Amino acid sequence: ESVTANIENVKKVAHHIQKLTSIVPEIGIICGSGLGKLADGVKDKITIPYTKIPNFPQTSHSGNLIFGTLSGRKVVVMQGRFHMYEGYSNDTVALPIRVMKLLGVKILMVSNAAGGLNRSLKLGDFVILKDHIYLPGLGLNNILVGPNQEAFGTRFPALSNAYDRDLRKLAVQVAEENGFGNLVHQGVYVMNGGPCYETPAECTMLLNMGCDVVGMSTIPEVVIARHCGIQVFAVSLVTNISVLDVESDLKPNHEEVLATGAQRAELMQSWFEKIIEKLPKD
Amino acid sequence: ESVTANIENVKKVAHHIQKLTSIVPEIGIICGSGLGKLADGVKDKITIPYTKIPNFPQTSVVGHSGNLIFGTLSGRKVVVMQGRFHMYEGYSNDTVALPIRVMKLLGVKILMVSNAAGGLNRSLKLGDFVILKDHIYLPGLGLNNILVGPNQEAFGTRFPALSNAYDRDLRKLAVQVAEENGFGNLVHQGVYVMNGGPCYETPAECTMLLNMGCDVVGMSTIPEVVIARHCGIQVFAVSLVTNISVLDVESAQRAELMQSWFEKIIEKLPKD
Amino acid sequence: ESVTANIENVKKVAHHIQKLTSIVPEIGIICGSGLGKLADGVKDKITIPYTKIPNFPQTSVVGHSGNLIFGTLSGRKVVVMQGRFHMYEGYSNDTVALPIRVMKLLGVKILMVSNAAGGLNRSLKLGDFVILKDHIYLPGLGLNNILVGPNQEAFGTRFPALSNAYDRDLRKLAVQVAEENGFGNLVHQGVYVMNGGPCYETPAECTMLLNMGCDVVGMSTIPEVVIARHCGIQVFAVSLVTNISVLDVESDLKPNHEEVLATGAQRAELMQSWFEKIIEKLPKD
Repeated sequence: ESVTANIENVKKVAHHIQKLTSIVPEIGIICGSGLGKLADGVKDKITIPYTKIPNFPQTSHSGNLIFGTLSGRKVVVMQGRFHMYEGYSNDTVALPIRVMKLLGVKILMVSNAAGGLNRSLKLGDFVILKDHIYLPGLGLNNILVGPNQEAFGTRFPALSNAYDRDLRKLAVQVAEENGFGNLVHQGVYVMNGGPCYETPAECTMLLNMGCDVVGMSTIPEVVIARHCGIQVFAVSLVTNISVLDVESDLKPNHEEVLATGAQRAELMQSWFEKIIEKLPKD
Repeated sequence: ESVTANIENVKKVAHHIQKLTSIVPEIGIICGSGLGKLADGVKDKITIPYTKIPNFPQTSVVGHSGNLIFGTLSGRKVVVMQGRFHMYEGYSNDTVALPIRVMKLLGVKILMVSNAAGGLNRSLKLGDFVILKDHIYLPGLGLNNILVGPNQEAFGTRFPALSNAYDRDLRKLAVQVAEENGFGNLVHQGVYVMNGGPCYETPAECTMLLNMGCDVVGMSTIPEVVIARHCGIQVFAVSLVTNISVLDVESAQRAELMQSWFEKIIEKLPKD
Repeated sequence: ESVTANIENVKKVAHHIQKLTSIVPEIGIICGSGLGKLADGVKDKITIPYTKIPNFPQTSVVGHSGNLIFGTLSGRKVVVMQGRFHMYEGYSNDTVALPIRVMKLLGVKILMVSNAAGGLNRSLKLGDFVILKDHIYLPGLGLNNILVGPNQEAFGTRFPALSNAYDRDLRKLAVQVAEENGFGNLVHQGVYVMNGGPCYETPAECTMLLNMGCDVVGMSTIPEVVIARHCGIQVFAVSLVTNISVLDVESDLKPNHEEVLATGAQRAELMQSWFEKIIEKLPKD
């Protein structure tokens, strides 16, 4: 039912947005866990409901595309994201990222909620993604399956420096200088399609594969971003500590997941704002 | 593919079955290996073909139609699925989920499932019973989880935990019954990994799966278990080792016993 | 999903091909990486564009349709697929399966396949030939096995075993031919793992796959092999190591498809020679 994320359709969506706003964003932000309040901090802003943009995908009140300034820099913010466990298509998830590219986005910043596999992690820690394992992608559910859209990128994109090392370095430096570097780690994120939380046996396997955190999002958007030459910064908020033991009473509870996210939200938002402030300006 | 497994479609299918039978089942049973057994011993049985229920999914020909048998086993009301829906056959998520959600509406509190599996754990022999204490849902991790799509909130939550998925008290009781009846030497516990199939696993795949922490591998069960736990049905599951896996490229009978095991477990189950 | 690879449709395609050629192929060959020139050197060749065969699947290289090539190679009757069907392009299971099932009805007894792969095994070098002795079908272990759906009983059984999928006698012959002709040092045997693709593998993914016991990684071949084994065609498959997998993110080395193509172009002469000399010594005839 969704529109193909080709150059024709993506240009149509982008042109419609360009009539509603003159703001040319250079940073795109996808609000996951810990970024529920990010839209508040955006100054001189214009909120465009997804329902008001023809052929743009719809998610829930409607999601919004928010243009404005954050730490003196032009941004576009997705409030409302598209998870594959909801039944959305590859084209649906890809289109907004490709729209970002045509609008002028050079850097994508994204947060998500994740289970902490690594035993040294604490609840509410930040794990900057330095790499990923795209289990769906290895198993023939990669977002790029189908004809390649050459206007955007190449058939066989490499993912060697997917999580830009310079952005990771800066994020770590900002954290350390503002007194919460002890909460910040870097690690490998593995995608579980979802929507089930991971069993103890699954978590144990994933930890032994060299995974630090597990979640149900983000990798698809990262692949599309890298495919079209957008630099990527991504960070997992550890919203549950994974249970590896089948005889343990401990278990992931979604309300506790949301509570951890909201508790850390002011800090995560402050962190993002202070990273954007320090980004090189040309 | 078929009808959506939402609260209205599942309500309609359950309501028709309740006109064809007065038995309110407390235990659901899916026969994977011991099909010819277990469905015989049910006292006062009521064989209800899948074709006699509209919107209930139908097996693909083969000269053997599926049946939903109601009755009593060891002093308890039960409903037995004779004819499963496997993902390798091409059935949709809703098709596999619907029967389990019908069981919930019919009154089922415990689902007992058996299947055929390849042994990965090196201590296993052919004919061994392996009670599942956990699983690895490879298709689920790779974006083919049965719950993908809009959540039916009337059955369960968006993000179900799979803690104590294989109820530890039911496993404890199943072990007690086996050892009390002489065949405790056959019974193991372990992790079941789902291979979507329908190919049997290569030696290299078997080696990888073994090293992932998996004891047995098969092509069914996990999807139903996930739907069962989503809607709050307790699960007991057992694999019969029907093939021992070869690990390197260089290198029926238990139907009556597993039937007896299941009958005697139900005997000792606590009743509300 | 296109036309079903059932007995009726497959027969219709096979009969259309048999009107265009009098060559009854004994050996099928899918030209992957390194086999561009092998197709070129088929003797007395009849070339049939895929466009000219009703209900045969369509694939192009920037507009130019692939070809089915009939002829001989070292005196043995062959059918060569010049142009193949990768699942990352969005082709259905039936589309990938149909050509192989057509080969079965045409008379094919052995399928030979090459491909491009990343070298996970740390002893491998760029340009090495890795004969497949086993595989790990990650899409298959998920719910994307090429045989998912109603089984076409005409071609094979519901649950095919893959125990000797990569025929051990064909592997032994291939090694012997390499040894006797002075390039045995380039020839290895290993486990191939399918990444659905089309993204190259991340460092973390490669590390995981290596620790699973995988020697090379690629985005093709296993679906065809499964269909071949399902209908009883013996299989010989070889990966050309076209990239060395990077296992650490802290490294500027990356997989680029141009150098992958350069490795295939440079080893094509030797791989062609290898396949011709294997075919010369195959059993039955």
